[PDB]
Amino acid sequence: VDPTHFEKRFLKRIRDLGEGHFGKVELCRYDPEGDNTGEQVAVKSLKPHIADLKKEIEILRNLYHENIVKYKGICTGIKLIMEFLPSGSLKEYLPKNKNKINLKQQLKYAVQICKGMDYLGSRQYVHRDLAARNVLVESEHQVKIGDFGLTKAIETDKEYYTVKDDRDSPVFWYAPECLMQSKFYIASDVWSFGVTLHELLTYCDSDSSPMALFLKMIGPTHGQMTVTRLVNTLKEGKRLPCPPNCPDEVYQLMRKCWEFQPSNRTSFQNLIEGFEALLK
Ligand SMILES: COc1ccc(Cl)cc1-c1nn(C)cc1NC(=O)c1cncc2cn[nH]c12
Repeated sequence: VDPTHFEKRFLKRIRDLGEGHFGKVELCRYDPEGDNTGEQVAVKSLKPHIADLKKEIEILRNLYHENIVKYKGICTGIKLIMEFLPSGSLKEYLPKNKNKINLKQQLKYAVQICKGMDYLGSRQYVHRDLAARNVLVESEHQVKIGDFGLTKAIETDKEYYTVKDDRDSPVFWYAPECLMQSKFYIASDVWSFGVTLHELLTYCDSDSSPMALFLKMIGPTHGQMTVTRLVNTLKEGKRLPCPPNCPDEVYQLMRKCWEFQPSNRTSFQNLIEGFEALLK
C-alpha cells in the first residue's frame, strides 16, 4: 500500500476552506475505518486546468521545508492532499488575533516567509502569487507558504520565466517587469514579499489593502488604464506608504524589495539578515 495514495470513497468532505477562480480547498477527513476517527486533510481540487494542477502536485511533492505546507498525497482528474492548518491564512487570522500578535512576532513571520521563499528560489522556482492570502498559519509562532497554483520553473543560466497567460494576476503585488513584459524573476518574488510584508504589518486590514492603497494613489476611475497608471506611479518612484505604527527600519527593509530594477532589490538571504538584526 502507498501512503500517498488516498481513495476517494474514504475522503469525506467536512467544509469548504476557500476558493479561487478555478480551484478550491476543502477540509476533509480521510476516514477508511468509517467511524470519523481519520485524519483531517486540506484537499485542493478544480471546480467543474487539470495540466496545471498536476504540475502544482509535482512541485509540492518535491518541496520539503518547515515553512512550506506539507504534501500528503493525491486522490486520482486529480485532487491534491495536504496537511490541514486550522488557523487558515494570514488574511483571515491577523484581523482576529491583533491582541496575540505583536511586532516581534510579525518580524519572525517575515523571516519565516523569506526562508520558505529562499528554499523555493534555490529549487529554481518562481512563485508569482506571494500574498498574505497564500501564507498559512501553523500556530501563533509559525507560518508556511500554503499554495503553489501559479508556480513556474526558471530555466538554468536563464534569470526569468515569461508567462503566456496573465488572466488571473494579482497586479497590485506584481513588480514593474511582470506588469510590462510578463517576466518573472526571483527578484519579482522579492517585490511581492515587500507587499505581503505591508499586509502582515497592517494585520491584513481590508481598508489598507495594497489594492485600496494603490487605487487612492492612482485614482479609482481609469478602468482598463489601471495597470498602465500603476506602472506610471511606480516609474515616478511612488510606493505603498509606511504602515501605521511600523518603525522606519522595518519600512526601509520593505522599500528595498521595491527597487524598480530587479538587480537593485535586496535578496531573500539579505532580508533574513535584516530582520534578525532587528529582532536581536
Ligand atoms: C492558501 O489558501 C488557499 C489557497 C487556495 C485556495 Cl483555492 C484556497 C485557500 C484558502 N482560502 N482560505 C480563505 C483559506 C484557505 N486555505 C486554508 O485554510 C488551508 C488550510 N490548511 C492547508 C491548506 C492548503 N491550502 N489551503 C489550506
